[PDB]
Amino acid sequence: RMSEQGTFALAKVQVDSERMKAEEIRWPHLIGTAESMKQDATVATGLDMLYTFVEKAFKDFKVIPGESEESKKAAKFIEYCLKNMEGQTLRQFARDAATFNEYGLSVVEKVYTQIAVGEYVGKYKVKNLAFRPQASLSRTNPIVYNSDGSAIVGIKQSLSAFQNYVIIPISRVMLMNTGGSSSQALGVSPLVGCYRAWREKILIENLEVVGA
Amino acid sequence: EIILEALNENLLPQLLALNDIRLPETEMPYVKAGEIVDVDMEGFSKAIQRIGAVGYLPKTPKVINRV
Amino acid sequence: RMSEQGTFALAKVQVDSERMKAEEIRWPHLIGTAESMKQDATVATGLDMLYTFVEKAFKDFKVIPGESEESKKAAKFIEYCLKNMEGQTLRQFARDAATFNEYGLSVVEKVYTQIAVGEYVGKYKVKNLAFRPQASLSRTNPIVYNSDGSAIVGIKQSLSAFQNYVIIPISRVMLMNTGGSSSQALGVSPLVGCYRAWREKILIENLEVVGATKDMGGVIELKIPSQILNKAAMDPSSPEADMVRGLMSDAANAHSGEQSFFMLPSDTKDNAPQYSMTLKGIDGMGKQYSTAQLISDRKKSILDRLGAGFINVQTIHTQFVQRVNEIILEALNENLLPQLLALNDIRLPETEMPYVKAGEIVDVDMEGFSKAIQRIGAVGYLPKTPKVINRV
Amino acid sequence: EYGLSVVEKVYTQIAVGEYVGKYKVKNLAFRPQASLSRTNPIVYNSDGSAIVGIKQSLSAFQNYVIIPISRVMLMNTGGSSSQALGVSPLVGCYRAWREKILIENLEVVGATKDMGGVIELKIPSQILNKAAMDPSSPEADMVRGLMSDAANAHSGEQSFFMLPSDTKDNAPQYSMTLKGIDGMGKQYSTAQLISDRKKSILDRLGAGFINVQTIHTQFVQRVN
Amino acid sequence: TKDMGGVIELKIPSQILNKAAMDPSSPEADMVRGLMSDAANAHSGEQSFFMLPSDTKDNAPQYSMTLKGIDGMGKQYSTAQLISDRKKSILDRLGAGFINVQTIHTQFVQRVN
Amino acid sequence: NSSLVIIGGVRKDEFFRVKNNPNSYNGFMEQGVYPTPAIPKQSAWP
Amino acid sequence: NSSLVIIGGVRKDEFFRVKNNPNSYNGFMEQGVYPTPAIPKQSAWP
Amino acid sequence: NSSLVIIGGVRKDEFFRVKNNPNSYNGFMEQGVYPTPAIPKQSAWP
Repeated sequence: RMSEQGTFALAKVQVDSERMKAEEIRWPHLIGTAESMKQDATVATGLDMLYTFVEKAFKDFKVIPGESEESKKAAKFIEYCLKNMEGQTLRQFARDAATFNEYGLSVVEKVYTQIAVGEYVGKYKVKNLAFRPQASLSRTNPIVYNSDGSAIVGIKQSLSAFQNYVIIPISRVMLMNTGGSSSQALGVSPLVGCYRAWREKILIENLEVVGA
Repeated sequence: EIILEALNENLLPQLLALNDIRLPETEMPYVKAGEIVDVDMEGFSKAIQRIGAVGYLPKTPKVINRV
Repeated sequence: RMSEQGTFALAKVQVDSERMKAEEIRWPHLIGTAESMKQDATVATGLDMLYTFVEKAFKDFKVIPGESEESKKAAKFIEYCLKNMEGQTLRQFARDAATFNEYGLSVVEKVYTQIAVGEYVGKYKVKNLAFRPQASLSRTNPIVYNSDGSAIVGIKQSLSAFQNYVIIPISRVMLMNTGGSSSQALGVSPLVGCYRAWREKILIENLEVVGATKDMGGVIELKIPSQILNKAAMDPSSPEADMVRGLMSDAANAHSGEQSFFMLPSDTKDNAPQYSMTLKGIDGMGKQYSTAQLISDRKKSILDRLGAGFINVQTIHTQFVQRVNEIILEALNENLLPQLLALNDIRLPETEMPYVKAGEIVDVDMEGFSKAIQRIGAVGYLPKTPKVINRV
Repeated sequence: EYGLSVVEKVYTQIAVGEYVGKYKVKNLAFRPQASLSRTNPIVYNSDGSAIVGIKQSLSAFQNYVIIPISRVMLMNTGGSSSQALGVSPLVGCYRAWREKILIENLEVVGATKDMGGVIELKIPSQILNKAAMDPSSPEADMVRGLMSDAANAHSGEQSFFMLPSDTKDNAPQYSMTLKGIDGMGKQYSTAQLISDRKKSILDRLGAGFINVQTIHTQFVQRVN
Repeated sequence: TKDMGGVIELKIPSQILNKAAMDPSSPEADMVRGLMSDAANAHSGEQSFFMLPSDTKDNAPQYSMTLKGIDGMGKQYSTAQLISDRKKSILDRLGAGFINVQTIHTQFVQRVN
Repeated sequence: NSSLVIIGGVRKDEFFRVKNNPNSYNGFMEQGVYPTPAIPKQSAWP
Repeated sequence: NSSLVIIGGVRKDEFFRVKNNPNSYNGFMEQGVYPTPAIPKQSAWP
Repeated sequence: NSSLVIIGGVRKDEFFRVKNNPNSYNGFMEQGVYPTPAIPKQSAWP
């Protein structure tokens, strides 16, 4: 019939997966272990080459319209909006979005603004695809669910990011993740798996220097 | 592809809704990313001839602008 | 005659198969042993490459209609329903469905909803192909049978999955499994077989690290008469104590450089000298087993079960991906489409049922294809249709 | 896998459809080899001439009989028409599989037990005996220090050894040497033993090319 | 299976061994029982070492620990190539000797047909 | 003079007594850098 | 005459005594040219 | 008879005392032809 008879179990699939990891690569720590990796000259190089082609792909982008006359007008307006963000370009967005290869996760917030003077006066552009760094997110619960572990209601950002030296609704956020199924909100970073090999690789290099 | 799914399915439908552009499913425009491998001048030039010498290549400005 | 005279024996074929497994890979444990595998950098890599092409195939999917005019209308409605799930895409479904390569099993529940406003107002879409994670299922009996072991009545989900920090009828569930016959409800995970090799592979790598750290060849050894050592221990403010403390720091810093040398007294009391300095070495023969090639054999042993063994250097890997695609398509073509058309009372003959065709996993060769069209075209065996034209 | 396969044909009538009134096939019901009779699976005539049916165990009808031959589709391989229980392709492989396994076990234990270069220490028994009977004596403290220091003796920036140089006889009182095999090591090179047995197993299935129209493609056609 | 190269051998004065056999509740008995279990578990790891008394009674020491090895030369016949010759010897009679690497195998099948 | 020569691993009684000892530490426990669930923490078989 | 022969790493009681000692310095602490957060500073496992 | 055998580099107390000694000269100070700022001039870590 027309009725769900189960749950995605987002809140359980996570809690099993945090136990089955070495403790240096659980959520509140992985943010530090990523940046304490990278300074390996083989780990940096792998990430740099990946971003090289991602930026290239999203540089000469195109919008493909439909057949009707209405779609062609819509395609032109879409191209204008995507190429006229105030202080942002898709290359910068692409290289911010692709950070889920380091942390399994990426958060972008959509902000819309009205046009004052231009070709499409009265319409709404997108002001900025505001990137929210993974490091500035909540270290305790980053992602908040229903009373059950069925769906996601929003994403929490730490209060310490509003200082110089809150929950954002899900409808305003674009989530990207990799390495896991649809039931893993915190995706599996490609550095999970590598970690044990990186620990050994480093130790051996240290022995060579002192040995010589 | 992961980035394009978010861009095509989360931003574009909402962006058109704000400016009340409501279209059927078959008329939704979509964004296509660029090509990551450069085109081979030797391969492409001789591919056009082989198709062109038979007449299977349409005469449109789209084909002309590719040079 | 028209009467069955036997049973599939689902409830027995399982109970023999759970005994004939090492106990770390029986149902309630395999869920943990899978996620405690994967963190091996050869096991993750094999699974990641498999999902790479599965997602590619189910991205540019197509629905092939029949000949009659009725089928063409049905095919268009099917394409709309499969491309308009609220919050779901076939790529996400394909990468959730393909999890039976890790656990032998996959459960998806079909939920239908009515349309409020749209092109097909009044009809029924599919809201979500809700994935039920294997970890959230019942750890005791996941699958429930008849009073006999003949057929399946449903699948049980644990009550602990409805909390934050029940039996689902079989007619609502799409089951996919691999590695076993039709009589094995809990399919054989491809990691069964690999397991013994993975246990060995790990142990050997551990021995290499400790072995390289403990190979103290060429270490410095010093011999001093015990009169000096004993005097220092009982007279901390004696000249012997000062020299002993100097040795403990000088010897630690003894590297090779521009001023490295040694100067020792040459006194002699017996056949052996009083003071000496030698660099140790293994008095005999070293290790023989060459643990390097042990690991390489076990790595190729693991990757072969996933068809990704070529990284140790139409193919085997491409043929392996097609197996996973066909299993998913059978569930999609034969369990969802007939039911979806029944709800919107679209009843067609067998020859007029549309079907979904997955995409191609290998990219087309521009050089090969272009010269293939000419050879067919130059003779006139290629029809003049927009289908051929749109291929460019 | 088992030389044998049993499928039962069940027919049903059509209620509504294109061919109403005709008979389909409901299911080609697979009978697992494990659920069959363990004593006599296949029953013959009073003579050993032909087959009358196939027996299924009574324990398969429980949760935790003879089926006539006319209803059953039998497939078998590896034998002539006179071998009802066909020869499984794993027959032949079996002896090679038994050896292949045993050798792999020896490699793991052999690599673990190759204590080459292990540290050995020699101390006069006067100190060892005094510590055992006087737990609160200076000898006891030094012995307890050695048991922990020697365990942690790795190679690093400050590794060295300092021992007394006393001598009582032709041999010294204190010494430290790294052991090694006094002679010759193993000779059989168990690596190539396993490779020969692996190719021995895969050849029976036609899949021996992974050790590097074909043999594998022709083998699949037989099953089809 | 029988190539016990590098096996561990221990030498202990027979006074301790004999005392343990006749006095099960003596300190010698406890140490002997400890050796029988410790030596079995003697693998290579992060804490493997040996500590023995250094007493001496004659030209040979009282306590010692050495790893055995073949005192001479090992086997010579290289049984591996013996088997390969015999396998090609068997398959040649069936025309299927090419697996050891119009043909011979195809011509052989025509005879049976 | 009854137990001069001792050979280990040639008796089932002696093999299982060492194997089942809860305090025993053998070669199959090499945890390496940091502990992993792929390596047993007890000598006796399950 | 009870503790003549000592073999290390063959007892769980002795292995953990050295491992859990806060003053122990083992081979996994090789910092190299300058310290890095990829190498432990304590012997005991977390 | 308390300090007959000395093994270096197996204690944190002994390692840091040598490492933090301002007069110590170790292998990581090999200046070579002429001094360069790529090589430390002090034994202790920053």
